[PDB]
Amino acid sequence: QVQLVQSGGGLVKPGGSLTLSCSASGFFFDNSWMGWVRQAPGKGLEWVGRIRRLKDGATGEYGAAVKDRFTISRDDSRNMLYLHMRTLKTEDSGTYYCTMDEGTPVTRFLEWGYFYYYMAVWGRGTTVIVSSASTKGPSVFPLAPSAALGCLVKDYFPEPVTVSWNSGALTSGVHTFPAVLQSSGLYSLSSVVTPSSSLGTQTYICNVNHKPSNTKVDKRVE
Amino acid sequence: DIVMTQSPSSVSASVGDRVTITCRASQNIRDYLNWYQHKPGGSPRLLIYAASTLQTGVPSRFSGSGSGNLFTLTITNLQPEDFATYYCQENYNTIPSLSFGQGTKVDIRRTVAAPSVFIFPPSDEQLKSGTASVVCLLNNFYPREAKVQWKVDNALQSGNSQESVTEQDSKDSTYSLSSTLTLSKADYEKHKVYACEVTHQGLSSPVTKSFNRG
Amino acid sequence: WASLWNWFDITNWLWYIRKK
Ligand SMILES: [Ca+2]
Repeated sequence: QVQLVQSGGGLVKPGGSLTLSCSASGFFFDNSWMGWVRQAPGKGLEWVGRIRRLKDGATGEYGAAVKDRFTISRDDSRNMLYLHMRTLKTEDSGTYYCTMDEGTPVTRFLEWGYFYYYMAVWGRGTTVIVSSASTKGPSVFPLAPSAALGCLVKDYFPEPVTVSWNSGALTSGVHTFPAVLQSSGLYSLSSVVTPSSSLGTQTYICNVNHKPSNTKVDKRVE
Repeated sequence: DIVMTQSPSSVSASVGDRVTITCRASQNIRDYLNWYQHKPGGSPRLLIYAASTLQTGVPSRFSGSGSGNLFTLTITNLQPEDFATYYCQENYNTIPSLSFGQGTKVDIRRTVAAPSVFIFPPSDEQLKSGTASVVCLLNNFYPREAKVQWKVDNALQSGNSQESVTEQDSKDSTYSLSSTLTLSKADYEKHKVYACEVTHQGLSSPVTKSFNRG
Repeated sequence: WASLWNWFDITNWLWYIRKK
């Protein structure tokens, strides 16, 4: 069974550098072509680059958006694949997957020398965020009726945020929306839950945890 | 140099249905095409290379066809695990571009369900911060298509709201949406009536939820 | 590296045969 585990990456301001790493196990790393694929948040897949075996020249080939800025390298003794990112831009944010590429020779005589090329095994992905924002905890604001209750977790960075209701005792009918990046560079989301007779009978509190700033807020909605 | 355009960008279906995604190339690429399956929160999975060759381990429910510049992925007897986003990819240029299509997400089909709309005024705590956010909640609706318009004193707002939507519910297969209008305190305290107008297939006419500041 | 055989070694061999 093939196992790819990725590390590195994280948060960095634009114009800075950042190295991703992909550790291979379960196959012959040295005899395999490798590469990377990324997916900006809300966008689709986009090939980043590949690298050949050492005997093939260890040639690094890159997509247009990242050529001249990203470089791939491999370590056959450590079975490691690296993606060196420098002069980063906000548009480089997203989830980078390292891939185990392989090919199949084309048999049509006129195309002898060409191959099908594909990513046969993909890693779990590593998140890259290119932003100038500093670490900040959220401001939890209540969402009161006039039923629908909710909490507004506003102005935090980076992701993620955890939200529960009544310390996890209340889960039926909950909707915690994905975060949205605001024009300020900070993230925002809301958690909501849907009887009108429970007002007064039951108090409602949302438990907002933000580990990046080590913040815990229990906010009552009434 | 090669552009791939998939269609449809979204498609709904029930289990046991035949799904047909088409992928089109800006030029002739023979059979140098791959298909990938990507479920949310998961690693992409290779389905087909060479346009029609099934990868080892993939169910035979997936078949790839086509050649040149028009390719099709067909999923017969659709299954629960098959609800995901699929991409096509070209691998034709000797100088690799390896361009993907924008993707195609397959959703679960269910009867039309109208959204329950709620509007929320800014909390008094937030107003102290010099900022005000108004929320319009659309709960348990299907399909995902929906329109939300903010009106402050009947003035149609544009460019000051952010929408967010959950993934198709696992119990009722519905969606939930939140639209957050953001204004400064002055622009908020300067006006009185705030409304969000929701338009959805399941609604006979657009529904309006408004409040009076105070 | 003499013991490394993969798809790419085929295609380079078929290419050489075709172009010579
Ligand atoms: Ca090795």
